[PDB]
Amino acid sequence: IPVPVDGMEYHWGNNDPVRLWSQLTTEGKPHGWPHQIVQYYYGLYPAATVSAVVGMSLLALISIFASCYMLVAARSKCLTPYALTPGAAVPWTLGILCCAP
Amino acid sequence: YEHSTVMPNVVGFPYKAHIERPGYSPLTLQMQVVETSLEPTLNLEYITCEYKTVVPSPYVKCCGASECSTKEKPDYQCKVYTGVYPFMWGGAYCFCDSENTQLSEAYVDRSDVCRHDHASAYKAHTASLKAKVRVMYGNVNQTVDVYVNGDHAVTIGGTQFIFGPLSSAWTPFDNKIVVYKDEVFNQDFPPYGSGQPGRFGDIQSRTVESNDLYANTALKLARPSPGMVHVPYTQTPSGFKYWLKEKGTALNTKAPFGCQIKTNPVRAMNCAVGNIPVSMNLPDSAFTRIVEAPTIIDLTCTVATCTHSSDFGGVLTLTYKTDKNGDCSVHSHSNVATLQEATAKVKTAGKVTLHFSTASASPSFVVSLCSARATCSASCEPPKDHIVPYAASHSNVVFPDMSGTALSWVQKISGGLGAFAIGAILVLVVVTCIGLR
Amino acid sequence: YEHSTVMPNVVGFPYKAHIERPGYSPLTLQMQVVETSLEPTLNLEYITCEYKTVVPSPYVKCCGASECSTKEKPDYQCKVYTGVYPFMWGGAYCFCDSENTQLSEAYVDRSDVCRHDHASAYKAHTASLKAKVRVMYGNVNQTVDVYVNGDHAVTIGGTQFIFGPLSSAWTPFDNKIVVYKDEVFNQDFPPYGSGQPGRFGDIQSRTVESNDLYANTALKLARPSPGMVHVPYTQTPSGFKYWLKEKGTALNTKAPFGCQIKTNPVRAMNCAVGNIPVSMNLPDSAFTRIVEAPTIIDLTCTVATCTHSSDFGGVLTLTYKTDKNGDCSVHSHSNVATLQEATAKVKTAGKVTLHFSTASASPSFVVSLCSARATCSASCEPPKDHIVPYAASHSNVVFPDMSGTALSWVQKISGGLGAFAIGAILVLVVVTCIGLR
Ligand SMILES: *[C@@H]1O[C@H](CO)[C@@H](O)[C@H](O)[C@H]1NC(C)=O
Ligand SMILES: *[C@@H]1O[C@H](CO)[C@@H](O)[C@H](O)[C@H]1NC(C)=O
Ligand SMILES: *[C@@H]1O[C@H](CO)[C@@H](O)[C@H](O)[C@H]1NC(C)=O
Repeated sequence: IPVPVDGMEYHWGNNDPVRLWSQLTTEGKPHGWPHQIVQYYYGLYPAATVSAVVGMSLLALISIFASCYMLVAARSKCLTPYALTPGAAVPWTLGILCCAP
Repeated sequence: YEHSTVMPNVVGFPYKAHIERPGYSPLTLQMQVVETSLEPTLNLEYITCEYKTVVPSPYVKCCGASECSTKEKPDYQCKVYTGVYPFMWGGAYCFCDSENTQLSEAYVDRSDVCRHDHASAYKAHTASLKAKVRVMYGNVNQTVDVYVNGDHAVTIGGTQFIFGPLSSAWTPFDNKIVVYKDEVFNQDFPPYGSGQPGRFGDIQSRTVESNDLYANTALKLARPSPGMVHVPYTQTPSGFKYWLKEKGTALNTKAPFGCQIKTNPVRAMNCAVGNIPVSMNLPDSAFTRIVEAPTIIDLTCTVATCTHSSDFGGVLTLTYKTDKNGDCSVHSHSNVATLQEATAKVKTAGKVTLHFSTASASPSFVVSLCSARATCSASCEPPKDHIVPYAASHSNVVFPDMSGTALSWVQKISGGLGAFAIGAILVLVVVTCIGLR
Repeated sequence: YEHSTVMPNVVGFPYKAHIERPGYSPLTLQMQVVETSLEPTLNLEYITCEYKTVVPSPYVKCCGASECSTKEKPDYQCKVYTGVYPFMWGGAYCFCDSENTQLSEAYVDRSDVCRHDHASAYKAHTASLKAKVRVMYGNVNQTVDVYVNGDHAVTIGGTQFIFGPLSSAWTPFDNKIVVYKDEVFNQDFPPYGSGQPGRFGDIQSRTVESNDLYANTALKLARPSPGMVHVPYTQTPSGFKYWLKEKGTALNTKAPFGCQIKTNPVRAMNCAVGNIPVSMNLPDSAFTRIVEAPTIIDLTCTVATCTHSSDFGGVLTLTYKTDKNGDCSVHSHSNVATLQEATAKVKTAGKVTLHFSTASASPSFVVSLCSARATCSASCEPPKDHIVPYAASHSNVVFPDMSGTALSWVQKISGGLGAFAIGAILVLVVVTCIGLR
């Protein structure tokens, strides 16, 4: 029979009813490496922890992709005028920074 | 002095209220509810029990005939049968071959013990909470009976308390209920005067001593078998006796929040819902002058151990410099942690230790001495015992503190990502502004 | 056969219901409300009455000293006065000239007749309608006491009636009411244990025979005059007697819809608000086979004299061709006119005359005999008397009938304007199409 944190009660025969409760026991380390903390919280709240971790991972990937795209666009804007000029004498120093062929 | 707090409606939780009044040293008032009652108002619809069929001796008329006569009894039936020959015993009982008639009658009454064994159909309206609270502050320690509305006002050592209305309108009872010996059923009984045979309320009565007795039992007489004196009949068996098997599960067995449904005054003892607003009006003599209390300086808090179990599984120690020996009142200004004590002895040797209870991996709360404030941070560890026979001594607040172990990692990762993003923004903005003109 | 109607909650209004069952002649069932009661459910808060101050004989200790002890009596005062010289009578009563103390004492008790006159403070919840209806059809003439909720079922001569819940939840009582002898006040009394001196509720008690007696009467005990034995004190006069002077106007004097607030069971009788849904279950013995019913042919309705007064101011005659004598049943299929009779008498060669009641200048309604039908129109003049001692026998339907005198003028004028408008429409369309060529 299930015993949540809310409690539980059983009645057996002509005896008085008995009430039991559940403590917040789990597996993992609350203060350990990040996977151990994730495992601890998944031990307490599985679905909520999965949702939170997935949301944070998506947000981190979004931020990384946006930043990389912005550097790519900045490099494009800084280097593309030289690709139009017929002479096309790009400074070697600016080629070093922006990886100019 | 007027003060208002909100205490949770859970039996046994030690609640502590802190009163800070300018000119005086702070007062901690502890006050907990020891039991609760919740009585609905009941309108008795009717009373039902098992019935009793009354069957008198038949009337036989040798060489004659009879006539049926209506009567005022409940479910009354009467019939006359045309040609009989009873053969009473040691004889025929009539000297009359074919012109004999029998008068058969029967009706329904109430059981001879209906005043001991019966069920009551009720209608339940708005209930009234009625608690019992123990108040402790200073050197008073007393428990009082109150009504949990805004009306009842009580006094405890010169202080006046009003325990305001419960914030929840929940009730375990339905509109219609049925109450047998000691149990209550959320049942939907028939209307009065429209009961049906063989089911609950096949006979009805407004009260125990009433004298109406509606009865629908499908009573029906039959012709006597030829050659003997008897009055056969058929009738659906009792509906009270049917209900005493097929009734179902009582509200006693299935009640939310651990309500304990109880006896003659129908009540739901010790449900755990809502909050209890309370307002107090303390006298002027219940406080202590600041010039008469110890002065605490350089208060510091260090946590010795930390286990976020149901009981007081944490110990903290406070170091301070004082000026005189006296009493100070301790309080926790967050509900993540629950102190066990309401006051402490302060001595020249500046050490004092307190036990607290929490459910968080990394609690963080402000504790106060008589005139001192300090912050306590900790790293609790989960317990090993799966099941305990008591309820938690804390409010189940789990979210970890900012700058804990788990959230420091989030802070550092977010800082790295944000630094990268702002570096990208600065690069792009500078490039675009330079290249624009 | 099951039929369901809606009747108004008006005492004395003659209501008539029409039942048209196929294969049987129509039956008109008439039933009217005789009485009405609306009883709230009351929770007693406390009891208040006049108080009584108990002042025992003073205790004078010659050549000594005394000390005062607190007691538990309500509003209890005790004081010691240090230097006295009482001079009892024909003497001084003491020998020492300045070492003599008097012990003064007084407290408050509930009145001697508090069970014979007092005021009860209540809380009023959902009220229960309970009417007394007279039903009449065929040969039955009975009035039944019934509960106006969907539950109670009652049989009048074989037909089962259920009078459903009222359509409105209006009540004349407030949440808090005070009940003196025969009069009810919508008054907001103080909480229990927080009554103030000189006002209603300066002493409180949960029950008449209870033994708590909260008292706040501002009792205060003064120093005796030199050389004289007496206990002088001051105190605010009773708040119950003050309330009896300044209690306001009772609910009896002002109450909407003509309610008559009544005695010990607090009820509001004969209010006129809402409608009562009714459901009946008629047997077959109530109706009449359509064969027996006379066959009515060529029914015509013409109104001789009509005035739209409160009583039955209209008269109409029906001309018809029949085949045989009998008793039909008349009905009006619009509440713009209310008929006085339920059943008629159809004769071999004749007419039938009936009285009706209306509030409209030009009523139009459909009247039926056994199974025939007709349409009635009339012109009614206003009455002459300004004031009558009785209520209207009709529903206040004043809007006239189309094709009446007042509306036919609008018909003709609007028709002329519409003819002009359509002529102009046609002229413009013809012009704009001819020019289109
Ligand atoms: C006696 O018997 C005859 C027929 O045997 C019957 O008609 C009559 O009623 C009887 N009388 C009495 C007093 O039983
Ligand atoms: C208050 O009094 C009750 C009465 O027995 C006692 O059980 C309880 O321990 C007391 N509280 C304190 C703090 O002494
Ligand atoms: C019977 O009904 C008539 C109406 O037809 C009414 O006047 C009379 O009062 C009723 N009988 C009694 C006893 O009330």
